[PDB]
Amino acid sequence: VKKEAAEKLLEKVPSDVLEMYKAIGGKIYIVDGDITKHISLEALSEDKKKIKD
Amino acid sequence: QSTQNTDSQTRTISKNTSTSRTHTSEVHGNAEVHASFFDIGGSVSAGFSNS
Repeated sequence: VKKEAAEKLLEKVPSDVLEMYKAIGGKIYIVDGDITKHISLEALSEDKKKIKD
Repeated sequence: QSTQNTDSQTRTISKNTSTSRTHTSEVHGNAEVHASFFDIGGSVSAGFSNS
């Protein structure tokens, strides 16, 4: 009789395609602190306000 | 929201090689009954094949 030999049908593995999608990449955006300056006097005042006759 | 479009062209050049070694044994049997007008025979055979 003649031997099969068996060279196989399956080629490589999914693992390369699996690794392709497995890509995670970079996520999220900068927020919160930004720059922050601010300056004006809407908080408190100062002006002569007494009483007399 | 964001949309992403992606194109990918992959060229995979692959090599393979192989050997194989087969060792085959075989044990054959046979019996035979022949009959004629006046001649009747019988035969027994056995075979031993390596490969």
